[PDB]
Amino acid sequence: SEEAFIYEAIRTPRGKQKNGSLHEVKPLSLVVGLIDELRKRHPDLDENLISDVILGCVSPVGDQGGDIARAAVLASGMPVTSGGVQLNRFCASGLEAVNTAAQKVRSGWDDLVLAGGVESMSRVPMGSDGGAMGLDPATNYDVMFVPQSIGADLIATIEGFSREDVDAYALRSQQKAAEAWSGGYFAKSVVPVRDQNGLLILDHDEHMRPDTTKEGLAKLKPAFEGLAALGGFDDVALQKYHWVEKINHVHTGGNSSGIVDGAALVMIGSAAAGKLQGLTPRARIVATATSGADPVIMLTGPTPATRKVLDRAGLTVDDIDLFELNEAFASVVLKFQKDLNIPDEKLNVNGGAIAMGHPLGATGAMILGTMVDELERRNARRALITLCIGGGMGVATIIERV
Amino acid sequence: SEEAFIYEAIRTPRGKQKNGSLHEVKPLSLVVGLIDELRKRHPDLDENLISDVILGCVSPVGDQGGDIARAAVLASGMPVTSGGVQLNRFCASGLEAVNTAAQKVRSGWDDLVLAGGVESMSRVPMGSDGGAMGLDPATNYDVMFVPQSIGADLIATIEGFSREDVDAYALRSQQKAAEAWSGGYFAKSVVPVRDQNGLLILDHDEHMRPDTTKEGLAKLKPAFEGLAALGGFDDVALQKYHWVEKINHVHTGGNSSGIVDGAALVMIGSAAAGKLQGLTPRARIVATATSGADPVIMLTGPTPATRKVLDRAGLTVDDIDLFELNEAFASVVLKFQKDLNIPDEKLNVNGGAIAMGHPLGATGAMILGTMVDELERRNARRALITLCIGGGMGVATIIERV
Amino acid sequence: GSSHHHHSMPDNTIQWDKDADGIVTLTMDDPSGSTNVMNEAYIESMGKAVDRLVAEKDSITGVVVASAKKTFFAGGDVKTMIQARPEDAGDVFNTVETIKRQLRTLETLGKPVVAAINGAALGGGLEIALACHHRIAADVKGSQLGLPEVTLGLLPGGGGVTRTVRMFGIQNAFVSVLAQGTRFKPAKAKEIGLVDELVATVEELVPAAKAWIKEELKANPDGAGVQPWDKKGYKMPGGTPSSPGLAAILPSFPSNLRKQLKGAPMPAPRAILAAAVEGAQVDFDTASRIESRYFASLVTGQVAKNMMQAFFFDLQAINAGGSRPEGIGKTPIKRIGVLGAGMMGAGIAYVSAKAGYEVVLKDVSLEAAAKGKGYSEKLEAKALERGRTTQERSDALLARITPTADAADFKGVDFVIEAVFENQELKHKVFGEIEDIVEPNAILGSNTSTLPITGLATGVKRQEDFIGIHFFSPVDKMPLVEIIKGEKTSDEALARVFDYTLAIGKTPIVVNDSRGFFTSRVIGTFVNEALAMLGEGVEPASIEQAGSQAGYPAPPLQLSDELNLELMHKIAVATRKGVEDAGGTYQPHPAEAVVEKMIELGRSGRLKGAGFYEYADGKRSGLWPGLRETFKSGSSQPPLQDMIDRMLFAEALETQKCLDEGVLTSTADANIGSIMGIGFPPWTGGSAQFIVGYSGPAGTGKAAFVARARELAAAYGDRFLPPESLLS
Ligand SMILES: O=C(O)c1cnn(Cc2ccccc2)c1
Ligand SMILES: O=C(O)c1cnn(Cc2ccccc2)c1
Ligand SMILES: O=C(O)c1cnn(Cc2ccccc2)c1
Ligand SMILES: O=C(O)c1cnn(Cc2ccccc2)c1
Ligand SMILES: O=C(O)c1cnn(Cc2ccccc2)c1
Ligand SMILES: O=C(O)c1cnn(Cc2ccccc2)c1
Ligand SMILES: O=C(O)c1cnn(Cc2ccccc2)c1
Repeated sequence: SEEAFIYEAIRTPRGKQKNGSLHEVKPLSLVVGLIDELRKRHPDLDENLISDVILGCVSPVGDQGGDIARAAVLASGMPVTSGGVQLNRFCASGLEAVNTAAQKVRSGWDDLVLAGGVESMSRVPMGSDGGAMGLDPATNYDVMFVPQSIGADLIATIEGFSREDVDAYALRSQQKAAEAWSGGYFAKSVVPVRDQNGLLILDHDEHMRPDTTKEGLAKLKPAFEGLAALGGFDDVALQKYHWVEKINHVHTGGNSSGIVDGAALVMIGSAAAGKLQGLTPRARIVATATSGADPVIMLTGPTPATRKVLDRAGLTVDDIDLFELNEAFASVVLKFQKDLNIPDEKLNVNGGAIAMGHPLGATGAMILGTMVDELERRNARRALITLCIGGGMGVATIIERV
Repeated sequence: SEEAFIYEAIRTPRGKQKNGSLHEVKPLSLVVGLIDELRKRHPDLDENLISDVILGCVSPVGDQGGDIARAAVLASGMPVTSGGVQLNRFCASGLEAVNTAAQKVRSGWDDLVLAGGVESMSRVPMGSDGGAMGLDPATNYDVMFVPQSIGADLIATIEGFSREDVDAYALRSQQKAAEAWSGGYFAKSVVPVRDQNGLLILDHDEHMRPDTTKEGLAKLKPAFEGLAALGGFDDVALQKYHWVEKINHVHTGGNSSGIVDGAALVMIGSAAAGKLQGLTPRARIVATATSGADPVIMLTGPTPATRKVLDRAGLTVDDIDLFELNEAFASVVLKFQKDLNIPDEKLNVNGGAIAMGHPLGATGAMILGTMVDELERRNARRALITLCIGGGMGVATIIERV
Repeated sequence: GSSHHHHSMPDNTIQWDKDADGIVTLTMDDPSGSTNVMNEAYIESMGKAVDRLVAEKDSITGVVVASAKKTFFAGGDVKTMIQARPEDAGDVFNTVETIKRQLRTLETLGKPVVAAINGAALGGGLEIALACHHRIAADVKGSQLGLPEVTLGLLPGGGGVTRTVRMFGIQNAFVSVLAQGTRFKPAKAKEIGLVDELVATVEELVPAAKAWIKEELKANPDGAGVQPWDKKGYKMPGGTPSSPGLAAILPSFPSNLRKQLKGAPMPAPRAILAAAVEGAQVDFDTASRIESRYFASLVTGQVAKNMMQAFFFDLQAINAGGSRPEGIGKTPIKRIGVLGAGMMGAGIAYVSAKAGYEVVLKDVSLEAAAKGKGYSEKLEAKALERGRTTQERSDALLARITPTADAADFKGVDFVIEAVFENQELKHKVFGEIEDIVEPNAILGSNTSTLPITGLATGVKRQEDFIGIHFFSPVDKMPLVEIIKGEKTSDEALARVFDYTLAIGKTPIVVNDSRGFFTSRVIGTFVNEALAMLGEGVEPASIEQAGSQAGYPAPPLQLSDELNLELMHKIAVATRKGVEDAGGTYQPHPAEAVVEKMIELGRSGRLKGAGFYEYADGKRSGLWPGLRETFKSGSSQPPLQDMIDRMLFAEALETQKCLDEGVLTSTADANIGSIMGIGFPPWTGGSAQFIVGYSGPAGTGKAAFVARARELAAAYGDRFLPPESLLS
């Protein structure tokens, strides 16, 4: 019934893992800063109309525990009636928060909702929350748990992606991120992080290496950090993918997503809510879909979710102007492009997480806001946003410029 | 747009905190046991039509980390396309999961959803996840954080509820829970927990004290375990509620909700999803609402949330046959009853969390399933379900028997 | 449950003695056997003793747990555990819960309890000792300590998992103690902390135990009788699962376990790891009850019954002479003469020497027979440096062997074992020049793998004493001997070879003369099914994965490279001629075409240097890339479970044929012969036990096996049709 519109979409710059500028900043402060930016852009908005704040967060412990969405409501001085709920759907948590917000608006029982995500991976590392799929032996053994990087190496092995193929995509991601920054494509949506005194902490994506060359990417060593360096996971993967004899380990730190800190916020509402508060809609949520694929390969969820959201919207690949898929690993994007025959010039046109980083809970909201801006900048019509997820899940969203 | 119907609603028995029967049971197993019970009741249901599994969990840590909803999908052998997302909105997480499931169905973008919650408080105690409001002294200092128990004592002080008043409600809750169990009201919704060999572990709510007396409740000491036992929280509360001179500490372990382990599951779908699978609808979700109130008193959120859902559904208090409010504290229920003039015979008619326990993330779905059964048993029509929440939040839902 | 008792009660097992100092000595002495065993009698006996320890608590100062047998305590009641049905899960659970309540009460009595370990303490025996506060072991020869329950498909359910995890942490307890059932000598047991102190003789045990009790009471009054995990401040070695250091590596424990088992369907190691980690998350008593539930699931499962049937009942029916002829006395063996230098002939000489027999190694020349004795020589050149030198015994062993190159040195031989090239004319000859120089009662044994024993017998005058004696390389490590009766082989000759097999510490099976015997014939169907799948276009990687995940020690294509494909071609040609000679016709197996395609490509195995795998510097280094183009790999993609079942069912059906044709006379020989001879997966209990123990979608039992075999027959061929003997 009610249509869901995007009125604002902003994000912080992404701070890097080691000696990063955002390490001293509580993840709660990253969200409050974006709330203050929304207030700056609409100082007469009646925040009592905002009925919920929905934040994705993959490691909701420590600084990110205790429903950080409600903490952001209280700490920012928003009305006590504004709710606040944390959710976790691994890498797609940020987009799931936006989709849940859009569905609350469509249901007619909510009018104006804040949605996004926050992840301070330098302060709350991945896995800090534990979990059963990894730590409980009986179920770990049964589901054949394998780290993401090994599934991505398996994809490259099965599809025939060489080390040079994944490094070529990584170079292209670095170049398009540098061109987008230098061209001013991100000037309106990246909100610099500042301290309690107004001093600048960070105003750009620290993880980027614009001078990346193909020769530098070739010198990098295959991934060996954390769980993957531990033994057995190659054999577990090949016990299920039994027709593959040996896994070609092509992924490194240079063609995999960066570990970064960041947050993102999206304001979603009905037409009546926007008319009432004098808000101009930037885009419309056309359709959403959740699906999945094999959790041992773990990164092939994007393809069924993308087909499902195209079918639900009555669209085909040719009707989409921009495709935005999170760059968790280079082979995941190359597989996605190969399966759906995505033209090269439509895919991740402003660079991706390989160059700028993948702040787990916030990434989905970040790349959605990226597409809202690039549609408006190109005067293009439709964009499709999707992410691969741990556990073999997939989430996809289609937006239409307004 | 589309109507959302409840097709099944089950729960585990609630095991007690000290020497409880469920202490040896992984919270993941509590959820899997309920999924298997749904399979027994509908062996021919095509599980590929289930697009998501939404679980509330307030302490998503350790045994409850790593998106337990996805773990439940994979461990139970459900299709990998069935998603799985964890969310946290404190005490309303179980009801929020059901509401999000209903709103996903109403948006037309999902068809059949499992919703519920899980909390093993004997294995993962409250606060195990940390919290951005208790580990950020700047935030704590500004929001004037106060434990829920002091807010409940403050409600008793402001409203004139005596120790005998709140103890009289606690006795009433023990009696009605005992009558419900004796009358077989719960025989078909409480699913006994069993081990991997089929051996019984628990088949009743072992926190109940059916032989409670008014004299026994009078002997208990005011609550002085946890954060409240520490210093300063009375003074913080009265710095805001400055017209109150002294707080009357009336709440004990006998008139407050119990610490228990448990899980609950609800199957929610559209009418088309039910027809296609041969499912009988049991109730319709009429409306939901999310509001809140002052976070220092922290437990008066259910009052505007109930008015908001009544106004949204175009109904009044007279139209509701059964009121179900979570018995976090006795004074919270007495204020809700006084503020809205609720008849006694309509309020928490089968007992509540004082007698049977309050397993945080699952409670919202437990008392929802309780009202579905009692509406069918009484042949009544409308029930309203609401819960108070930490941080001063409120959630409410109206269902109609079908 | 809240009692130390579970259910003409059984007879008492424990003797009670309270000395003047208040120290109670519990001596375990089951009158119904030579070994204390965790049976109903023990449970009722320990229940009475523990009841008394609590009732008389005010006059008791300490406890000593001792044994009057040669061993301390070893094993459980397998007769009972093998009968436990899934409907008996409650009874199994109640039993181990009762056993652990007794041990827990003993452990929390408020006074020190010492275990006086005089001999072997295995399984439930070590679990008794772990419930004590101090362990003293006598460092006597033959004593072992360990928890070998996993080797029977069970787990240490009497507290062994919970207590060793509390003592050593999750990683050390699982890897070194629980997952493989490792047995430790008393010296090594003290080093790793399983035992606290050692004494030289068994007579010092109880005095040393009572002395330690006296000193513990004087020097540690508050901590006397308090285990480390019952004190405030207990820290688990290596941390708990919620500890950040252990949480980082914990997700890799199941994957490393899958890597070691290669995906085989053995449920016991998975259950041990689950019980260990889950138990480390909760208090001791809760951890103990979790252990009981995983124990019950193993006992009431089928794999544990397979392994108990094979490694307990079947192996002891064989060692008790089930296949040995009845009513035949023993005959001494004075000199043994081996007719061949080589990997077989040399290994036979060593195993005969170590048993206490003099051996004469004959060959075509003494410079070649010296190379034969060089094999036992290098075997001793290894045993010496590993700290396992029998010194004069080893030199006497090598001195026992005596190369020669002339028949004159076989003078006093009354037991001949030939090991020469497979050629009747050669064999018929090499027995002729030796037949008259040996003793009049000598046994003429042949170690052939193809030629018929009845046909080889015609080359000698005493055909009643000609017999097949089939060894497996390496002879020093392979524990099976396949004895083959010729048509004219006498029962006396069979009984004497049977006794010789036991004397050299190996396991005999008795096979009647038939093409392929039992081991070579059954393993052929395993290899041929794999080669068939390769010729059908199945991916080579899937075939090797199916072999490993089925539980075989070597995947079948790797095994084909080591059996040599040319030798497989010869067995095919010989089987042809013989079938054609007797008037029959030979339906060629599809594997023969795969064998021929590899030979004409110059890829015939590991010795050739190129087979299904590539070989560099002798080691195996990946599948041959040209394999997929040669056989159109990928054109056929059956489910992995179909490939697994095709290999197991082919061997199980060929085993049933051998039993129906009288090639074998007992399923014990079939099971042990398949497990120990050709490497049939131990989780099955043997190629014959696999039929009664099959479990899958169709169910469990012989009927489920029949249904699955028919399902395989429809999809892949009538060689999977079950025989009449398996049908109702
Ligand atoms: O209630 C307790 O447990 C407690 C412990 N220390 N204090 C005093 C304190 C005040 C301000 C900052 C730090 C400590 C109170
Ligand atoms: O830990 C061991 O190895 C063990 C062996 N037997 N038992 C006792 C037992 C006997 C029969 C049925 C259930 C349990 C424990
Ligand atoms: O294999 C060996 O010789 C060995 C020696 N020490 N460890 C570590 C260990 C510690 C505690 C309990 C078991 C093992 C293994
Ligand atoms: O990843 C590690 O750090 C590691 C250390 N030891 N292991 C071997 C092991 C296998 C199975 C169960 C427990 C331990 C793995
Ligand atoms: O049954 C076997 O073959 C087997 C082999 N290893 N294990 C246990 C183990 C696992 C991981 C690391 C060390 C030991 C059991
Ligand atoms: O005999 C039994 O009780 C049994 C139970 N499960 N399985 C198969 C299995 C083996 C290893 C790991 C996972 C499953 C056999
Ligand atoms: O095709 C057959 O009939 C067949 C029988 N055994 N084999 C393999 C084998 C090779 C060398 C020695 C022993 C066995 C193949």
